[PDB]
Amino acid sequence: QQLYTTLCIEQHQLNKERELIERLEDLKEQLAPLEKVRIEISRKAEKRTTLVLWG
Amino acid sequence: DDVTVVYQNGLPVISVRLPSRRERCQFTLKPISDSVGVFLRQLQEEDRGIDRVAIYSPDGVRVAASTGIDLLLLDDFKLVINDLTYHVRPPKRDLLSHENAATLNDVKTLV
Amino acid sequence: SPDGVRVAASTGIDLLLLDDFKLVINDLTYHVRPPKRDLLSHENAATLNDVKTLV
Amino acid sequence: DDVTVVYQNGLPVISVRLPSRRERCQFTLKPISDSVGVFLRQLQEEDRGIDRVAIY
Amino acid sequence: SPDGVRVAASTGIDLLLLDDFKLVINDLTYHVRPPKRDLLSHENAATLNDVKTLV
Repeated sequence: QQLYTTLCIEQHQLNKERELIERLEDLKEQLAPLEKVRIEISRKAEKRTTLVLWG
Repeated sequence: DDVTVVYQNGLPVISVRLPSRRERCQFTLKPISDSVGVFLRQLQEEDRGIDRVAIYSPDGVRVAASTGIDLLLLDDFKLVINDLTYHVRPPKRDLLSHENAATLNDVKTLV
Repeated sequence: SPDGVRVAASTGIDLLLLDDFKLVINDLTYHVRPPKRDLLSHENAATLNDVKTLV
Repeated sequence: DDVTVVYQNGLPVISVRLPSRRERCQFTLKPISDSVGVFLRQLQEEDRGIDRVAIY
Repeated sequence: SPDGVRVAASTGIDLLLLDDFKLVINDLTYHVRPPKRDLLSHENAATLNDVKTLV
């Protein structure tokens, strides 16, 4: 098994590399609509926190 | 005209003259994950006037569409487009000798 | 291409954005020079260093 | 190469050269039942590299 | 199989190439005879001594 693994490990970790890059650039485009909604909730929640800190 | 293969950024780039539109198109190919069939259907979907396309070894036999392209690009081949056999001669690489490659082949088939 | 041959409509954009290129719109040819990158996928053809690290 | 229109058996036969194989091809036209656009449709059916056709 | 029974389509290729077989394409039966290694001197410590000598 250790002799077979080293024969088939560098062509495996290129398929996994390109599959990771493709899943990363899919997850970023699936996240990017939710990000602009998330920033506008963390802008009211920080203005309501500076009202407490100044009061 | 002719079919040329040059290496750019470690990647093969094949420049083919197409029958219908008669301009030199260019196909850059990934040497591990692509196949013969991927290149053939990129040729076939490129200009639509190609009804038969095939790739033959220089001793007459044809390579299959599931053969990887790094196995294809070691020797010459013949690209049959629709009537015409263009003879393609890729650039030779830095390789193993013929006595070391048989030893590595025997190790790979003995494991 | 920079040399003047047409680029096929099936090549990926990561393979296109390695070098610079031309974009021909119907009267004017916008030469495009993208910024140079280092690497995204460590993938290329075979090398003698690969077989020397395999043995 | 020219485009030749001759008459055989009372029907016109037009012999035009197709681009993707560069061999001629003869089309038999029917002067009453057929139109121009069906002749251009047959001309695009015989060879798929004839994306642009016109007749003036 | 050379005895005449069919080989199901989930059998791996590596199990198939350990013996002869017959390939029927339309009506012609081609008797395929793969180049097989020995099974008498295939004691695994000797095959590992062949892999050790070659590497």
